[PDB]
Amino acid sequence: FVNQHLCGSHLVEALYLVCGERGFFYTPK
Amino acid sequence: FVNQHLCGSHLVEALYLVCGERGFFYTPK
Amino acid sequence: FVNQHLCGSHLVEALYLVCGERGFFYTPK
Amino acid sequence: FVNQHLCGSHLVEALYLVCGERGFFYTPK
Amino acid sequence: FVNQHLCGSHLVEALYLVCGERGFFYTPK
Amino acid sequence: FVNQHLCGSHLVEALYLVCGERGFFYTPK
Amino acid sequence: GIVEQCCTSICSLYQLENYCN
Amino acid sequence: GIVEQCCTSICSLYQLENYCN
Amino acid sequence: GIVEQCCTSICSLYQLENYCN
Amino acid sequence: GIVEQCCTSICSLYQLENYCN
Amino acid sequence: GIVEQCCTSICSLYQLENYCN
Amino acid sequence: GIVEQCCTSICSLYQLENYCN
Ligand SMILES: *C(=O)CCCCCCCCCCCCC
Ligand SMILES: *C(=O)CCCCCCCCCCCCC
Ligand SMILES: *C(=O)CCCCCCCCCCCCC
Ligand SMILES: *C(=O)CCCCCCCCCCC[C@H](*)C
Ligand SMILES: *C(=O)CCCCCCCCCCC[C@H](*)C
Ligand SMILES: *C(=O)CCCCCCCCCCC[C@H](*)C
Ligand SMILES: [Cl-]
Ligand SMILES: [Cl-]
Ligand SMILES: [Zn+2]
Ligand SMILES: [Zn+2]
Repeated sequence: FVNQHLCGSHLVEALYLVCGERGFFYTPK
Repeated sequence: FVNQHLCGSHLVEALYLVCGERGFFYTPK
Repeated sequence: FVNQHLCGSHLVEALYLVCGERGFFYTPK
Repeated sequence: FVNQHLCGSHLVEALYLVCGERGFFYTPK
Repeated sequence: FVNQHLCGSHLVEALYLVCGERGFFYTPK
Repeated sequence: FVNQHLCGSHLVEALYLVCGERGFFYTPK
Repeated sequence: GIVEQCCTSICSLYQLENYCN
Repeated sequence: GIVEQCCTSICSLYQLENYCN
Repeated sequence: GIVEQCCTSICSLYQLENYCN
Repeated sequence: GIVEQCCTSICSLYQLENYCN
Repeated sequence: GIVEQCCTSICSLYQLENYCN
Repeated sequence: GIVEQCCTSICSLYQLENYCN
C-alpha cells in the first residue's frame, strides 16, 4: 500500500531529527 | 559538522527505500 | 489532485537514487 | 563527491515542482 | 490528522523554493 | 552559495516538525 | 489559508508565491 | 507500532522520541 | 505509466529501475 | 538569523524552537 | 549540464525551467 | 559506521543494504 509507505518516509526523517546521536531502529508492519 | 548532519538525512531516506519491509538501523555513534 | 502530486514527489526521489548516473525522464499523466 | 550527490537530490525535487505537468529530464552525464 | 500534516511538509518545501530570499511565514489551520 | 541553499531546505523541514501547530518563520535576510 | 487551498488542489508557483513575505 | 500510531494521528516530538534507541 | 503503477502499489527497486534511461 | 546560527553549527531541537511563531 | 550549472551556483526558478520537458 | 563509509564516498544501493535489518 502506497499512502502508508509515504507516511513512513516522513516518519524516518522525523526520527532522524528527534533521536539525533542515539539513532533508531525502523521496523515496518 | 552541519554537512555531516545533512548527509545523514539523505542516508536515512535512502535506507528506507532500499530496505523496504526489512527496515533499517541508523547508528552514527 | 494533491495526493497524486505528493506520491510523485517521492517517486522522482526514488528514481534519482535508483537510476544514478543513467538519469531518467519523468513524465506525469 | 557526496556533496554532488546531495545537491542532485535537491535538483530533482526542484524540477518536479517547477516543471509540473510538463515533467523534466535529469541527465548528469 | 496525518495526511494534512504530510501535505504541509511538501508545502513548506515548495514555499522555501518559491519565496527564496524574501522568506515566508507558515501558519497551519 | 549552494551549500547555504541546501542547508536552508533542511532548516524549514526541521522547523515544520518542531513547531507543529504554532508554525514558524523563515527569514534568511 | 495555504493548507485549505493547496492541499485540496495543486497550487502552481504563482499561487505558492502569494504566501511569501 | 510506529506506523500504526503515528500514521493515524499526528505524533509530537515526545511521542517520536519513544522509538529512539 | 509510473504514477499509475507506483502510486497504487509499492514499487520495488527493480520496478523503479524500469523507468531509468 | 537562523542561517548564521544553525547552518554553521548544528542546532538542537530546542534551538530550532526559537524560530517558531 | 544541470549539475555543472546549478550545483556550483544557485539556479533561479527560471533557470531550472531550462531542464523541463 | 554508515557515516564514515557513505558520507565520505558515495555508497551504491547495494552498499546501503549492509545497514538493513
Ligand atoms: C544571506 O546570504 C545569509 C548571510 C549569511 C550567510 C553565511 C553563509 C556562509 C557560507 C557557507 C559556509 C559553509 C559552506 C559549507
Ligand atoms: C559528473 O560527475 C558531473 C561532472 C561535473 C561534476 C562537478 C562536481 C564538482 C565537485 C563539487 C564541488 C563542490 C563541493 C561542495
Ligand atoms: C560522529 O561524529 C561520526 C564520527 C565520524 C564523523 C566524520 C565526519 C567527517 C567530517 C565531514 C567531512 C566532509 C565535510 C563536507
Ligand atoms: C499492509 O498490508 C497494511 C496492513 C494494514 C492495513 C491498512 C489498511 C487498513 C484499512 C484502511 C482503509 C483505507 C484505505 C482504503
Ligand atoms: C488527473 O486528472 C488524475 C487522473 C487520474 C484519476 C485519479 C482519481 C481516480 C479515482 C480516485 C478516487 C479516490 C480519491 C477520491
Ligand atoms: C484539523 O482538525 C483538521 C480540520 C479540517 C478538517 C479536515 C477533514 C475534513 C473532512 C475530510 C474527510 C476525508 C478524510 C476521511
Ligand atoms: Cl544536503
Ligand atoms: Cl505524502
Ligand atoms: Zn540535503
Ligand atoms: Zn509526502
